Amino acid sequence: DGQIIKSIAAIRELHQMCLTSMGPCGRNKIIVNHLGKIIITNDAATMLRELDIVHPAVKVLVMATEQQKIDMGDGTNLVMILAGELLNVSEKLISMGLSAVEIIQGYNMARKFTLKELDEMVVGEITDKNDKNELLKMIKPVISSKKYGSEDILSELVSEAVSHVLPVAQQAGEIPYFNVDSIRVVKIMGGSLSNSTVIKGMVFNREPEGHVKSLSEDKKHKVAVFTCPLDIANTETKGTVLLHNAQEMLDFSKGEEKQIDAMMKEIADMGVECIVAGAGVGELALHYLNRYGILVLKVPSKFELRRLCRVCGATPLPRLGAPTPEELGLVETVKTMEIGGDRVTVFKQEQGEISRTSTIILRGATQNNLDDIERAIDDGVAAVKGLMKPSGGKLLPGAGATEIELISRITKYGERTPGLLQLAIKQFAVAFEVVPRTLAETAGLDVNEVLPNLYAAHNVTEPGAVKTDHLYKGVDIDGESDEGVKDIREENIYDMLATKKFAINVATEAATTVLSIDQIIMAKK
Amino acid sequence: KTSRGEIIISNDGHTILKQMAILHPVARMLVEVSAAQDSEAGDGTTSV
Amino acid sequence: QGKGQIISNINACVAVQEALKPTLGPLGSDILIVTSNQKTTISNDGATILKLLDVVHPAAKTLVDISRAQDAEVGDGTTSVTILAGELMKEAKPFLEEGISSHLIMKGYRKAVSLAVEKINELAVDITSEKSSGRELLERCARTAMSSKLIHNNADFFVKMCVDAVLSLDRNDLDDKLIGIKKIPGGAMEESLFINGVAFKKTFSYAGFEQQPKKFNNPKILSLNVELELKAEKDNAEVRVEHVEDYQAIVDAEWQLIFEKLRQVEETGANIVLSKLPIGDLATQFFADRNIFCAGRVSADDMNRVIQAVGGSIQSTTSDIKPEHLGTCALFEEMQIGSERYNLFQGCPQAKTCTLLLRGGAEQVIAEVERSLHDAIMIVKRALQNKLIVAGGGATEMEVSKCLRDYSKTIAGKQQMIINAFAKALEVIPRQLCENAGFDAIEILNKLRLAHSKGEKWYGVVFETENIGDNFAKFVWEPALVKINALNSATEATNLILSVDETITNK
Amino acid sequence: GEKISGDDIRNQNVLATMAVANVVKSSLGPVGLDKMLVDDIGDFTVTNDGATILSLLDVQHPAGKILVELAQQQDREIGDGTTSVVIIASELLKRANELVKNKIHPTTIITGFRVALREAIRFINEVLSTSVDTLGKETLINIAKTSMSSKIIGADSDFFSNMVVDALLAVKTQNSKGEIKYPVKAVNVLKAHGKSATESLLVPGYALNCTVASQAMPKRIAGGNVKIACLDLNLQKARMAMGVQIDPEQLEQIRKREAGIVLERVKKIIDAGAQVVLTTKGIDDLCLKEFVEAKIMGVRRCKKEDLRRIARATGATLVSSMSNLEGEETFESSYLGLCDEVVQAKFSDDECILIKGTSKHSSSSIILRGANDYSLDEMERSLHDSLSVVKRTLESGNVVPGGGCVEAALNIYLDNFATTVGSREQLAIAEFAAALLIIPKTLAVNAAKDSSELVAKLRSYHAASQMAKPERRSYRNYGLDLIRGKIVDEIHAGVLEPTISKVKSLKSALEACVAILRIDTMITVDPE
Repeated sequence: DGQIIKSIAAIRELHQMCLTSMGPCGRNKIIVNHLGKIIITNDAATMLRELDIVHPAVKVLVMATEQQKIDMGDGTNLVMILAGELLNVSEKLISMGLSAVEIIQGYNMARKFTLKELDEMVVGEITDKNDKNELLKMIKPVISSKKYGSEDILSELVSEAVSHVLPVAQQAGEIPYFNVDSIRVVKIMGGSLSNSTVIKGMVFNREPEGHVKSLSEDKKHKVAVFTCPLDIANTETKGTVLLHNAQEMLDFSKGEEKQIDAMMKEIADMGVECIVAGAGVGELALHYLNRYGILVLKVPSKFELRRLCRVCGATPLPRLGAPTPEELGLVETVKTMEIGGDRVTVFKQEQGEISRTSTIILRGATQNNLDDIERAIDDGVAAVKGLMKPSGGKLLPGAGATEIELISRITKYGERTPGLLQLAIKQFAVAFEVVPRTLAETAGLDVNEVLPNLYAAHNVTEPGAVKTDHLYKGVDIDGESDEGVKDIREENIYDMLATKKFAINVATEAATTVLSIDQIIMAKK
Repeated sequence: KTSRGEIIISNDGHTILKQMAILHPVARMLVEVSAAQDSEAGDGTTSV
Repeated sequence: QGKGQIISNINACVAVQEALKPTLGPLGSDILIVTSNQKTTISNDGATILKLLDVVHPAAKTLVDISRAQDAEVGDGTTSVTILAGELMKEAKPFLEEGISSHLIMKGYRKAVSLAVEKINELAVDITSEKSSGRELLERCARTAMSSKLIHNNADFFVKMCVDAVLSLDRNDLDDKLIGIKKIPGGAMEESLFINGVAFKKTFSYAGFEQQPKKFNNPKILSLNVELELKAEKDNAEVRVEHVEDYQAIVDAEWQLIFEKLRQVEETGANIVLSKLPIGDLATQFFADRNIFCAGRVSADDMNRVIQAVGGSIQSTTSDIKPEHLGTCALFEEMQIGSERYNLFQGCPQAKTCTLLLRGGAEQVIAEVERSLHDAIMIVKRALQNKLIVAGGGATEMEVSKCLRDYSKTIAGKQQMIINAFAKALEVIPRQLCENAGFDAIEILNKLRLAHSKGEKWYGVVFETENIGDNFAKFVWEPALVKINALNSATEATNLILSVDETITNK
Repeated sequence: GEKISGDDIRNQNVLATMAVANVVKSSLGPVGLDKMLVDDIGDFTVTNDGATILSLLDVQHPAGKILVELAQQQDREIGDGTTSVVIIASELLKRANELVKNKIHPTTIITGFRVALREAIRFINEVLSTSVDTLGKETLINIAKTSMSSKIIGADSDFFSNMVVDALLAVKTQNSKGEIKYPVKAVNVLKAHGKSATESLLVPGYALNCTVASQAMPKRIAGGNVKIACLDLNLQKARMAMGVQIDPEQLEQIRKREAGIVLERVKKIIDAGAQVVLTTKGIDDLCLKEFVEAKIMGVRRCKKEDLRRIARATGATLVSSMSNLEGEETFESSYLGLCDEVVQAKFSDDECILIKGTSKHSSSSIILRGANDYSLDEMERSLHDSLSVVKRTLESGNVVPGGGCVEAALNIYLDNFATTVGSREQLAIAEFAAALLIIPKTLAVNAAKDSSELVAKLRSYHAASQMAKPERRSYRNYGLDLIRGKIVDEIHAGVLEPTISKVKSLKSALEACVAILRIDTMITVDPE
C-alpha cells in the first residue's frame, strides 16, 4: 500500500492539472524554469518537458506524449487524462483484490478490442488529395483543440503557404511526401491577426548590405547556394606570419588586398543575384559586389540553410569556386519590405513558378499568445500529414462523441467475459466517462444535466433509420448549453482515425508500466 | 485598546487623550488641557 | 491554484495599475522610479515606464510584453492600455465569485471590441479638403501629446520648434528610421535649436583642439574605418632579420607604413574625414597642418546615418575610393555648447530626418521628447493612409461607452452584464483625470451621460476652463487610429491572464 | 503603543470581517450546512447559528467585535434566521472600500445609507403582507413550514409543523396591563434518544424530567386539584458554631434532636395535602423513608432554575425554609396552588410529571425524541429560535416573502430613488442596492445553481408589477424556487417570513457598517 498506491498520488497532482488544460474551454498556466525560461500555454506536453522529473512514471508519460508529437500531436492530453483516469480506477480495482497481471490483461484484451471498434465509428471515408478547398474546411476543426478565437484567419495563412509548396499534379503524379519542416512560422511582435501575411520564400530579419534589395523586378536571375562559407583565407591549423625582410612588411597588407581582388571578383564574375555567405567578410567586398549588384546574406543559422536549398532550387556546392553555369538555381524577384518597423528581407516571388518551403509571418499583440498559435501551426500541418503520407485518415465524430458509443460497446464486452474480466472491463468503460466530463467541467456546466444527455445519444439504442441523428449529434456549447446537444455535422467538427488509434496503445502501455511496479529503486539520486 | 482589553470608540478629545499612551514628556501635559476643558466647559469637546 | 491564483495574478497587476494612475492625462502627475543604471526616470507617459519598471511577480510580465507591441505601434498614451486591462481584471473579482468562466468573459469583451472597431470609424469623420492639413493639422495633433507631459508653460515656444521639424517629412517615402536624434546635455531649459543632420560630440580632447576650424563653406565628406596609431600588425609581426641595419629599417618600415597612409588621407582632400575607430596623438600634429575636420570614437549608429544621408560608404583602402564615395553638403558649421563642439551636416543630397538639439542638465526630459517624436511620426503615418481624427482630452472612449450600453442592453441575457462591466471599465480614463485634476467625478460622469446622448457626439471635457465643452471645435485633437490597436490588444492580454489558474516556478 | 493611520486600518478591518463572514455564508438558506469549530479545550459544537459561533470565535482585530455584538442584539430582538441576517451587513464593507478611494466623504457614505433605509421602510410597506392576505388556514402552519428552512430539520417538516403550532396555542396569557402575548423563553424543550421525531410528545403545560428516589414510592398520581410544594430547604446534619465549638450521648443528641425536628418538618408537609413535593439537596435513607410513609411523591437532586418556573406557572409559593410570624416551624396551606390536570407519563425509558392547566401562568412544554445528542444539537437551538417567529407572527400579522424576494424588490425601488436624490449620493444608492442583491446571489452558490439567471428573471417580474399600477394579472408574480430553479408564487410553496424580522435586520445593519466607517485609526496598548 506504500508503492503501487502512493505512486498514483504523484501522478494525481499532474492528473488534476491536465483536467483544466484540456479542451477549448481549458485553462492556461504559467511556467518558470530553473534557468529563467518562461512558458505560458494550455498544453501540458510542453509543461512536462521543462519540468524536473522526480517520480519515474512522470518520465513515462512525457515520453509517451512525445511519441504523439512525432505522429499526431493533436489533443495529447486526451490520452494523458485517460492514462491518469486508469490510476484512479486502479485504486478501485486494487481495493477489490485484482492482481496487477489480471488488471493489465483487462486493458490489453480491451486494447485490441477497441482498435477493432474504431472501424464502426468511421465517417467521411473518401477525401480529396490535391484539392485545397476541401482541405481548408477539414483543418478548421483541428484548431478547436487550441484557442478557437479565429479559425478563419489561421486557415488563410495556411492556404497561401500550402498553395506554394503543393506540387499539385492532379490525378496520379507520383506525389512525394509533404515536408513538415518546410513550413516555418515566424513570431513577429505587434499587429493584429489580419496583418499577418505569407512569404513564398524565406523571411529573414536582418540589415540589407549595400542599400536595400532591389533590381529584381526584371526577374531572369541566377542564385547559387554556397555550403562553404566565405571568410578570410587561412589554413586548417593556426599559422604564424613570418617575414624574411622589411620589404615584405609593406606587401603583407597589399598581399591580402590582392586576395580580395582575386577572390571577390572571381565569385562576382557570373553576377549571382543572391550570394550565400555563412561567415564574415571584409568591408572591401562592397567594391565588386555593389558594382555588379549582388545581394549578400550575412551570417545565417544552420537550420535555415537546409530550407533555403528547396526555395532557390540551387545545387548545394560542396566547395566555393567560381559559379558554374551548369548547376544554378532559378530565382526571379528578391525584395525587402518594412513591416514591423524594421526592414524585412523576403525571398517571396510573384507567380512564374511554384517552389517548396514557404514561410509565414505571424503578427500578434501578445507574444505569449503567439506561442499557442506557433504550436497550432505545428498541429495544423500535422492534420494534413494524416491525409498525405497514409492512404487516408478518414474521420471520426469528435467532441467526445466517439468515446460515448464505446462505453456501450465495452459494456457489452464485459457481459460476455465472466470471471475477473467482469470488474476489469466494466471499469474500463468508466475510464471513457472522464472524457465527456472533462469537456463539461471546463465549460462550467452541471454534470447532473450532462449525464442524461450522454445517456440519451449513443447509450439508448440506434433506430432502424438510415444515418441516425445520434451519430451526427454531439456535445458542444455555444448557446445550446442548456439543452446539452448539438449537431456536429453542421459545425463540421471531426477528428482523424489516427488520433485515437495511437492513443489506445499508449493508454495500455502507460497502465502496464505503472501498475507493474513493485517498488522504486534509486541509487545516489 | 487599553492594557486590559477595553474597547472605546469615540471622537471625544478628552476620552482619546485619557487612554492615549504618550512617550513625549511635554505632550503628556496636553492631557491636562483636555481635563480642564471637561471641568470648565464640558461641552462641544470635539470642537474645543 | 484555483480562484485564488487568478486573484494573485491580478493583484500583481494592481501594483502596476496603481502606479500608472497619475501617468495618464495632461493634469496627471509624475512618478519617481530608480533603475539599475542610476537613471532616475520622472515622466508622464507610461511608454518607457513599463520598460524600466522592476517586475516582481512573473505574471506582471504580461503587461510588459504587450507594452512593447504598442510601443512601436502607438507609443503615446499607451499607459491607458494596461489601466483598462487592469480594470477588466479588477472588475472581474465579483465575476470570479460567480460561476462565469473566463471564456464566457472572453466572448463578452470581444463583442464590445469587435463593434468598437466599427464605432471608431463611425465616430470619426474624414477631414481633408480645405480644413486642417499639413503645417496646421500636424501642429494641432502634436500639441496635444507634447503639452500634456512637460514644458507646460513654455510649450508655445517648445512645441512650435518641434512641429516645424516634423514638417520636413514628405509622403511617398515616409521612412520610419528618420526619428533618430541625439542627446545634448547642458544649457537652458527653454532654449532649443533645429538641426537637419547628424550631430556628434567630440568626447575626446587633443592638442589641436583650439586650432580646429569650425566653419567650412563646401566640405567633402569621407568615411574611413582606418585607425591612426602605432600598433602591431593584424596577425603576426614576427620578422626574421639578419643584418643589423635592417632593424632600423623596420622602425622606418613601421613608420613608412603609417606615414604613407597619413599622406593618402591628405591626398584625397575631403574637408570632412571621419574615423569609426579612435584617433591617437600620433597622427594629430601631422593631420592638423592640413586643417581638415576630424572626429574619432564615432558610434557605429551615427556612421550608418551618414551613409543613409549623403550616400557615402566606409572603406578600409584609400586607393579603392570611388568618385561617389565623397559626399558634399550645403554648409558645415561646428557649434560649441558648454565647451563641447558639435558638428552639423546641412543640405545633404537626400535628408528627410531632423535631429533636434536640446539643452538642460536633466536627462529624463529627452525621454518624452524622443517619445514625442516617436508619436509625431505616428501622426504622419496615420494621417495619410486614412484621413480622420477624433476629439482630444481622452473623452472619445466615453462616447462609445454608452453606445455599448444601449446595444448590449437587449442582447442575449447575461451578456449584458459582462459588456456593461466593460463600459463601466471604460470610465476609468475620465475617472483618473478627475482625481488628478481635483474635480468631482460624480457630477462630470453624470453630465457626460447626457453629453454623449442628448449632447450629440463631439463634446469633450475641457480641463482649462473646468467645464464641459467641444474639443473638436477647440482644435485640440487626438489621433483616432491609435485607439483601434490599443483597445483590441488589452482584451487578448486580459483573457490570457484570467485563463491561468496555476503558476509553476522551478528551483 | 502601536498606532497606524490611513487606509491600512480600514483595509485590515474589512478583510478580517469578510474572512470570518465567508465562513458562515455556507449556512444561508435551506441548502445551508452546519460547521464544526475546534476550541482546543476539548469542547466542540456543530451549529449554523451565528450568535454562538461569533461568541466562541476568537476575535483577532478589535473591529471584529462589532459584528459579534450585532448577533447578540438579534437574540434580544428576533433570534431566529441568523444565517440570513448577520451576513447582510458584511457585504456593505466590501463595496465601501471603493467609495473610500473616491472623493466621497465617509459621512456622505453614511448619510446616503441613512436616507436609503429611512425610505426603505415605505418600500417594505408596498410589498407588505396583511394579517389575512394569502390563504393562511391556521396562518401558523404556513409560517411553520418557513421556520423549517435555514436549518437541516426541513426533512421533518411533516411533523414539526404540527408540533410547534399545536404546542404554543395554550401559551396565551394576559400580562403587560391587558396585553395578549406569548411569554417566550418559558417553554421547556426536552430531548430523548432513539427512534425519530415522530415520537415527540406535546405537553399543554409544564413538564419536569425526574423520577422518584425510592422505587417503592408510588409513581402514579391521577385526578384534579393536585397541589405541588417546592421545598429548597437543605436537609443534612448541621455544622458547628462560629468556631467557639462546644458526654457523647448529649453530643449525639444534637443529631437526634435535629433529625427529630426534620421528621416533624415533613409531618407538617403531610398536613398540607400536596401530592408532589420537591427537594433540592440530597438526603440519606432516613429522611427518604419518611417520604414513603408521607404518601407524597418526592424528588431529590433538583435544579433551582427548574423550580423557579414551577412557582411561576402553578402559582404556589416557593419555600426555601419553614418559618412563620412566630417561632414555630410549619407549612401554611396558603403556599399551595391548584392545577386542572397533573399526571406523570412514561416516555422513552423514563418518566416525567406533566403539569397542565396552570391558572396563575399558562405555558407549554415540548418533549421531543431524536437520534442522539449530536443530532439534536442543531435541532435544539433551531426549535428555541422558532418560538420567536411564531410569537412575532401572531403579535404582528405583517410578513414578507422569503427566498430573496425582498432583496430583489428593493433594487427596483432604489433605481428610481437613486435618480430622485441625485448629486453625490446617487452613487451611494447604487452601491447600496447592489449590496443587497449579493445575499440572494450567494443563496444559489450554496445550492450550486445560477443566481444571475434567476435574478434577471425574478427582477423582471417584480418590475412588471411596479411599472403597471392599475395591473387581471398578465404581469405580477414573485417567489424563487431553489429545487426546480423556477419562479413561482410563494403562496403555493408556503415560504413567508415576518416583516418585523426583516425590518430589524436592516435597521441594525445600518449602524453596523457605520461603526466601521467612523474608525479613523486603531491603537493598541500593550498589557501589563
